[PDB]
Amino acid sequence: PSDGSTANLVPEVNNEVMALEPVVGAAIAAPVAGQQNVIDPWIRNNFVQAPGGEFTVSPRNAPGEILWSAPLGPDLNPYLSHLARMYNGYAGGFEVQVILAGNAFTAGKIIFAAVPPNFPTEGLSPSQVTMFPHIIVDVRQLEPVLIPLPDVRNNFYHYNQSNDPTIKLIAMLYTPLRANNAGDDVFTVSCRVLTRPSPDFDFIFLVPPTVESRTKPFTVPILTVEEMTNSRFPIPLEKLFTGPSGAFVVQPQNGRCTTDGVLLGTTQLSPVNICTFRGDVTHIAGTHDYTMNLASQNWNNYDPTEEIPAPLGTPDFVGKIQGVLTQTTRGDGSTRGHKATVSTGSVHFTPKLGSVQFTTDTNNDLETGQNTKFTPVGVVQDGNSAHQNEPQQWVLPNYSGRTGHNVHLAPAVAPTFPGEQLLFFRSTMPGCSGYPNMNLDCLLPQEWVLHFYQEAAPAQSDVALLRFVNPDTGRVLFECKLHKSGYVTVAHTGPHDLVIPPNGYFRFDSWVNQFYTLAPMGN
Amino acid sequence: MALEPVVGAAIAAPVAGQQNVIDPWIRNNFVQAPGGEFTVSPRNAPGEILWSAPLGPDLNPYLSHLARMYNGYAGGFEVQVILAGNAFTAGKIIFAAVPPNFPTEGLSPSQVTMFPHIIVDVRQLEPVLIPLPDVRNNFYHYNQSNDPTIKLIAMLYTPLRAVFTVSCRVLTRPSPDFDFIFLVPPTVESRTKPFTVPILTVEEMTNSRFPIPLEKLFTGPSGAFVVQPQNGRCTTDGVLLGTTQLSPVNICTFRGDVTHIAGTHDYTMNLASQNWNNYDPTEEIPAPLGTPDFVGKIQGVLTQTTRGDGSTRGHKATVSTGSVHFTPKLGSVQFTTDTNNDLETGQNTKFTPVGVVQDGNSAHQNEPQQWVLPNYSGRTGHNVHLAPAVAPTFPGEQLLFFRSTMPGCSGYPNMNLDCLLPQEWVLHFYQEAAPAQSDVALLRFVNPDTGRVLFECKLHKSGYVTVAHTGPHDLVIPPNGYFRFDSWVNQFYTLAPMG
Amino acid sequence: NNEVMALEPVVGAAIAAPVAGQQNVIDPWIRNNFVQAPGGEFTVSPRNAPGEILWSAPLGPDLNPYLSHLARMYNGYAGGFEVQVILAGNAFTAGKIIFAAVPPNFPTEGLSPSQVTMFPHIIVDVRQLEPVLIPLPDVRNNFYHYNQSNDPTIKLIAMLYTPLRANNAGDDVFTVSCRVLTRPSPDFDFIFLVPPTVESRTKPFTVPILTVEEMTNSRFPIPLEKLFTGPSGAFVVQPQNGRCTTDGVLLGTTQLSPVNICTFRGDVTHIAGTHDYTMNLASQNWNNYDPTEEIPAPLGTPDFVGKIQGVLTQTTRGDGSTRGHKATVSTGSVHFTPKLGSVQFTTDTNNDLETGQNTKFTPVGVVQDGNSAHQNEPQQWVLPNYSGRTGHNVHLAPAVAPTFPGEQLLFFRCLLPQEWVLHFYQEAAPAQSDVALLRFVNPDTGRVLFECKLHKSGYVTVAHTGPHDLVIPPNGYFRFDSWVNQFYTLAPM
Amino acid sequence: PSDGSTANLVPEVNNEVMALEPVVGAAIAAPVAGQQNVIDPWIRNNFVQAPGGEFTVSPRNAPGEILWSAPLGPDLNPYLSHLARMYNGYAGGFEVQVILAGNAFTAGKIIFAAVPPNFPTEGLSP
Ligand SMILES: [Cl-]
Ligand SMILES: [Cl-]
Ligand SMILES: [Cl-]
Ligand SMILES: [Cl-]
Repeated sequence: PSDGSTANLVPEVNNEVMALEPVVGAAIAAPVAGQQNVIDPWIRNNFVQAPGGEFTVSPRNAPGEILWSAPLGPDLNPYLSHLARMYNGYAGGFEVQVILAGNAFTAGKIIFAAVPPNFPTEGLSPSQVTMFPHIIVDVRQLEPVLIPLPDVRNNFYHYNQSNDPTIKLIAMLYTPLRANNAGDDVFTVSCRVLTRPSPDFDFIFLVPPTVESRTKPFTVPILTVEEMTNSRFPIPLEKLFTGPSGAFVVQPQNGRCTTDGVLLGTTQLSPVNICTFRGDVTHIAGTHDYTMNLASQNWNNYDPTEEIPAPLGTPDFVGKIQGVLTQTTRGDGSTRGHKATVSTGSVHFTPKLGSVQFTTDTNNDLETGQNTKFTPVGVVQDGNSAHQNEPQQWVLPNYSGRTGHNVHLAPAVAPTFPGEQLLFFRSTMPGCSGYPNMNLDCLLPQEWVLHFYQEAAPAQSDVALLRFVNPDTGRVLFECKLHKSGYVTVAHTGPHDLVIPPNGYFRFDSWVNQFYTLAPMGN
Repeated sequence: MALEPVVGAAIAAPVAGQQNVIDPWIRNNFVQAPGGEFTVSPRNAPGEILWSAPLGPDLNPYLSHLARMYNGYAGGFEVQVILAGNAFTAGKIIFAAVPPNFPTEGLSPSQVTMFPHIIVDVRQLEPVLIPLPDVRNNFYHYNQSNDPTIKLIAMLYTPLRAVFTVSCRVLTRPSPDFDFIFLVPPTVESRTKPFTVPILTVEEMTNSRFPIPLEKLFTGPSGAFVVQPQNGRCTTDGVLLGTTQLSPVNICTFRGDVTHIAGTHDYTMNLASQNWNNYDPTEEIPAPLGTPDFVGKIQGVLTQTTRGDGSTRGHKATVSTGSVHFTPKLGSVQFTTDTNNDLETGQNTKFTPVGVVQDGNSAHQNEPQQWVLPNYSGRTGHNVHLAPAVAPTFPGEQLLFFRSTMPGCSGYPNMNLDCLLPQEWVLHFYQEAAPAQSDVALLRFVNPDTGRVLFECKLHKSGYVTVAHTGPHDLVIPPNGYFRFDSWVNQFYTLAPMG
Repeated sequence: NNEVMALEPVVGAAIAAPVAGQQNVIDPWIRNNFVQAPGGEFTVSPRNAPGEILWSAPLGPDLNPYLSHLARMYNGYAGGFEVQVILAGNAFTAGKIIFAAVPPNFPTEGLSPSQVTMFPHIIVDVRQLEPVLIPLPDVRNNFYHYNQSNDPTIKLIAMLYTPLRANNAGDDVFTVSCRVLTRPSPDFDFIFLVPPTVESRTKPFTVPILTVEEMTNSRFPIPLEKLFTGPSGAFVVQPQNGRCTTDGVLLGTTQLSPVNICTFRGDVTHIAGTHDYTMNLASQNWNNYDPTEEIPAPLGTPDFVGKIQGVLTQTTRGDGSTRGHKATVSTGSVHFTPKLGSVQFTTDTNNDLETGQNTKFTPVGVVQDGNSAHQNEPQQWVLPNYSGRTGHNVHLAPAVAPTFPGEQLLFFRCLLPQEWVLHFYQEAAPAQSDVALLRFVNPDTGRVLFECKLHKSGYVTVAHTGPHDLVIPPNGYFRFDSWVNQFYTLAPM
Repeated sequence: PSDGSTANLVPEVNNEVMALEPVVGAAIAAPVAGQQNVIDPWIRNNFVQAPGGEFTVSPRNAPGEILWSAPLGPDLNPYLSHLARMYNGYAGGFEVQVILAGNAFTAGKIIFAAVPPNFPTEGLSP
C-alpha cells in the first residue's frame, strides 16, 4: 500500500487530541443578532490556505520560538477575509489543517496549543505552553494535522471593529530541527496552514463593504523598480542592493513608514519635496551666503513644537546638496534663479530651530521679503579630501545644530535573524562637483510609502513574506521579508548588486513572523 | 405582468461545476447601484436616453464585491426608482426593459412603450418597482465576458416643464433566482476591482506636467486655447496616453551623451530612453516619455559623471522648447549652457529641470505657452501619435484643472501650469485598471470634518475632468478635502453649479 | 485534502442530444487507454520555488492525438477527460505539488500559491507512487462546443506548493520528472460527422522536412548556408522579408516567390546626360501600384540598407529587341522612394533604355566601397526609408528580440526560410499557444540534437549565449513536437 | 515479512496490464502445417535469459531512447534459438519477464509497449 512511496519511514497521523470541550458558534446569537446569514457551503467544505499560511522549520530556528500564530477570526481564511469586509461581526469556530511532511532524514517536534482569551502570549516558555490544551507533532508527520479551534468567549458574538480578544492558536518549536541525510543540511521543512470555517461559524450583520478599518487587506504595488522613485531624494530608483550593515548605523528619516500606514521620522507623501526648502531669505554681510527662515511644506508657518525631528522632507544625511534658489516678487512677477548649496554638516544647518544657510553665486539679487524655494539637483564633494568620503548617507545631521540633540527619531534598522541582511532600494545621485559618494539607499520606495499610507491595512503579523517574480518566465528570483516597521530583509551574506529582470515585481504570498527562514538567494 | 418568470442559476447545475449560495439578506434590501444616479433637467429632451444599465452583478454594490470571488452568475433583479420632483414639475419618464440583442440607438418614446415598461410622473413621491429578469439564451453569464444582457433604459416620455434639476436614484436587489456560480480567488489580473479615486488631498499631490507639487484647483473657459497636453494623460482603466509615464521625477528630464557646438556655449545631447537604454524612434509615441508638452524655455542643470574616476560636473543649462533644434522624436535636443569646454562627450549626462524663464524685453508673461505643443520632430515633419485634445462638451460646463505654479528663474514668465490629472491619479488608474462601466465617472469633493459634499464634477473616461461653472475661478477648498467616486453616469448628466 | 478534487459532476454530450443533429460513437479502446498529451511533460527541480506554474493545459481534443485526429472529421464535441499524472520520485524525497482546475475565462497569469489553493484542487506529495487521477469536467455555459469557435475551457494547472528537498548524487542534481496522461471520460463524445479535413481550425501544425541546404533565404534570392545564433543587443532585428506567422498570415514586405525577393518591374526614364535612370514601379503581377494599401512598400522591397548591383533587362514590343545591362540600386540614396513609386538605377550606358517599355531588375549581388570602412557597406539590420524623407515609414513588421533569460535568436544565414513561409502560408494551421516546440533530429542515428522554440510570430529562439555557428549534421531536419505554454524553459545546446 | 529486506522502500509489483486481446498460436495452423511438433515441456515452464537480455538505465541515457527491443520469434529464447535451426517455421506467442530491481535511492520510469506488425519503430516519440 505504501511501498516505494513513504516506505513506513515517517509518522502517518497523530494520536494526540486537544483537551478542549465543544463550543457553540453563532447559534446562540440568533435572538440578539440583527440577521441570520449564510456562507457559501463550498467555503465550509474545502480547506484553503490561510493568508498567514506559510512557516518554516530550519536549523537556524531555536526551541521556544513561536513559528506561527493567529487569533480566531475571519482573517484565518482568504474567502472569509473578503466576505468579512461586508459584515459587522461574526461568531463560531474554525478547523485548521497543518501540513508538515518533512523529509524522512529530519527530526524535531512542534507543539500546537490553544491559549484562551486575555491570557498574555508574549513571554511564553515551552514548559508553559504545555499547560494549555495542546498537541505535540513530529516534524516528519505525513498526514495533515487537524486542529479544531472553538470560539471560546463570554459574549454572544464578536464585533469586527472592537478589540475583544479571541483564542489564539500557537505553533512553537518544541525540539530543534535535526537531520542526518549525510549531505548538506538543506532539508528545511516547508509548512502550510489551511483552514475552513466550522459549521457553527457565521457572519452576523450586513454592512457597507470596504469602510471598516480592521478588515482592509494588505497589498503591495505591482510597480517595477525602474517605475518607482527614491524616498530620500527626488530621484528614480535604479537597482536593488543588499549588504552588511554592522559597521554603520542605518537610521534614515525619509522613506520611513509602517505597513499599516503610519508615517515616521521626517517622511511625507510628496516625492518632489524630499529635499526642498521654502521660506524667506537673508543676506550675510560680505559673503555669498544666505540664511533662510523656514516655512512649512505648503507655505504656512512652521511649528517646532510638533513631535517630529524636523520639517517633513528635511535631508537625512550629511553632505553638500547643490541646487537652485528661485524667487518671485508678488508685485511685478520678477523672477530670479541662482546656483546655491546647503551643507547639512555645517553648524548653521539647524532646521529644527527654523533656519538653514545656503552658499550662493551672488551677494545681491535676492530680496528679503519674497518666498524662495531650493530645488535640489545633486551632491558635491570637497576635492581635497579622500575620494567618496563627504556625503555620508548613514550619518544623521544634527537637526538642532549645536543646541540640544536629535529627538523623536524613527528607530534604527538591522537584521535580526541569522543569515539575513537588509535589502536596499538603491538610487544614484547626480554629482555636480568633486568625487562624491553617489550611492543612495532607502528602505522603502516612495510609491510604497504612498500605498501604505492610503490603504491603512492592519498588519496580521510583524512580517509580510514577498516573492520577486519575473512575469516573463513565471519564476521567483528571490524571497524577502517586509517587516511591519517598514524595512525589507533578504537571506544573503556579503555585498551584492541584484541582477533583476526589467519587468520584475513584488508579490505578497503570506503573513509570517520574524522566525521565518528565507531561501538563500544570492549568486 | 408583461414578462414571465425566468430561471436563474438553477438551470446551470449540470454544466456549472459548483453549487453556490448567496446570503439571502442581500435580496431583502434595496440598495443604490454603483451607477444609479441620473438627472432630468429642462435642457433634456425626449429621445435622449437619460440613464441605462445592463443586468449583472454591477447593479448592486453588495453583489459587486461578491463578484470578485465568483466566475459567473445568472438570474434577475428587482429595481426601485426614486424621483426627487416637486408639484411644479410636469412630465413623464419611461423605464423599459429592452432584451439582450435589440439595438437601442434611435428609439422614440412611442417605441419604448412597446417593451415591458412603467411610466412614472416626475412629481411622484413613492418609489416605483421594476422587475428585471435575466432573459438569455445560454445557461449563465461569465464575469470576464461582455455577452449582452437585458438593459434597463430611462428616457423622457413627455417634455419636462419646470433651472430646476430633478435628482433621480436607482436602487436594486437580486431576485430570489439570482446566484453566483464558480468560487474563484480575487486576483489583481481579474480586473474585478471596483473603480476608486485616491484619498489624497490636492495639497499633498503632485503635478503630472512638471515635477512640482499641486497647489490649487482652477476652472476657466478654454475657447482661446487648444487643451492638448501630452503628460498626465491616462484612461480611468489605466491606459497611458501621449508622452505620459509613471515616474513623477522624470517629467521634464533628459539623459544622454553630449557634444559641443563650436564657438558657442551650446551643446547637443544625443538622447537615450529613461532607463538608460538605447533610444528607438520607431515606437508609436509622439516623443520619449516625459518630454515637455509645452513651448517655453526651461532652465535647469546639466550633470555629468565620468566612468572610471568619479569626476562630476554641474552647469546651469537651458532648453528652449519649440526652437528648431528641439527634435526629441528624432533623438536630439539642444541646450545653452554657461561653459564651452567643460563637458566630456563620452560620459552620460542628465538634465534636471528646476523652472522656466522669460525674455524680459518682450511682452510680460508671454514666454511659456502651456497649451501650445512643441514640434516633436522639428521642421522635418509633423507631430504624430498625439493624445487627443480636450474641451468641455456639456452646456454650462468648463474643464477643471489641477494648478501648480512653476519656479521662475529669470524674467517675467507665465508660471501657471495646469494638468488634467494629478500624477498620483495616473499612478492609481494604472495599477488598479478598473474597467469603466460608462463614459463618465461622477466625483464629489467632500469635507471630511462634517462629511458635507462641496461640489460635483465629471471625470471622463478619456482622463479629464469637467465642472459646472462659467468664467475663471480659483476654487475655495478646505485643505483636507478629498475626491470621492460616487456613481457612473452618462453624457446627459447635469452637474450642480458650484461657486 | 483527501486526494479528491472538489468539483461537481458535469454532464457531457448527453445534454446536447435534444439539440444535436445526431448520435455518434467513439472506438472504446480510446476510452479505456490513457495517452500522453504532446506537451504533457514537466520537471520538479530544487531551483523551483512556490508559485511557479510547472505545467498547464486547456481541456480539448488536442490533449489526445486520437481524439485530435477524430475531431478533424466531426463538427463539435462535449464532455470531459480523466487525467493521469505520474510522478518519478522515491521515499527519500519531500515536497508537494498542487493540481488545480481553473474555470473557463479566468486568467491563469500572476496567481500566488495561496490563491491557487482557492480553486478546486489536489495536493500531491512528491513521494506518491500510484498515479494521480484527476477528473477534468467540461464546465461550460452552452450545450456543446463547435470546433470552429474555439470556446474557452477549464485549465489544469500544476504549481510547486512545497520545494523539493532531497539529496543529490555526485554532481548530478536530483529531479522529479512528471508525465501527464489523458483519456476521454464516458460523457465525452463528438457530435456531427462532416467531410474530413475541411474545417480549418482542426488542421495540425507541421514544419517542412527539408534540410538547411535544401532551403532558401527569405530576404534575398539566394540559398541558405548555416544556422547561426547570436546576441542582438547592439542592433535592431526588424527584417521585412521572411516575416510570416505560424498560421499563415504574411507580414511586412514578405511574398511567396523565392526568386522575386529583390526584383523591380516597371517603365524606365533617362536623366539627361548622366548614368542614371528613373523607374516608375508596378506590382509583381504587372498591375498599378496603390500607395493607399497598408503595406510598407511593394512586396519584395529589400529589407536592409545597401547598394545592390544586378542586371536590368528590356524587351521592345514588335521587333524582339533584347537588351541586358549591369545596373546598380542604392536603397540608401535620397531618391529611393518605393512607397511613392520611384527608384533610381546607375547603368553603364546612357542611351540604351527606351521609353514606355517594360524593364525588370534581376538581383545578383551587393557592392562595397573600398575607400570607406571595411565590412561596413552591407548593413543587414538597417532599414531604408521607403517614403524617402516624406512623412515617415509606416506599417512595418514588428521587431524581434528574445524575452526569456538565456535565449538568443536563431538565424537562418533571416528569421524563417522561404520554404517555411510557403508551408505556413498554405497549411494555415492554428497555433494552440504562443510557442511551438521544435526538435532537431539526425535521421541516420535517430537521436535528437537540440530543441528550439518557434514563436507564433515569425521567429525562432534557442538556449545559448554568445555568437556561434551551429554544429549541424548535413542531413538534419526540424520536427514539430508540441505546443507549449510560454513558461517552457528549454535545454541548452 | 519484509522487515530488514527491501523494507517497503521500493514498489513491489505493477498492477498495470497491457490492453491486448488473446491470440491463438500454432493450433490454428494444424490443417495447413506439414506436421504437429512438440517442444520439451521444461522449456515451456521455465524462464531463461534471452539472447538479448541485458540492458541498462544510467544517467547517460536520455528519455525517449529505446533501451531494449525485440520482435517476436524463436530468437527471444536460447533454447528455441537452437531448436529453430531445425524447423522451417513457427507460430505463437511468448511470455517475457523483465527484472528491474533497482536500488532504493534511484528514480525513473520505463514504458513497455507492443507495436503491431508493419508499423515503423524508427521515429517513435514517448
Ligand atoms: Cl462600498
Ligand atoms: Cl486573494
Ligand atoms: Cl481592495
Ligand atoms: Cl459629457
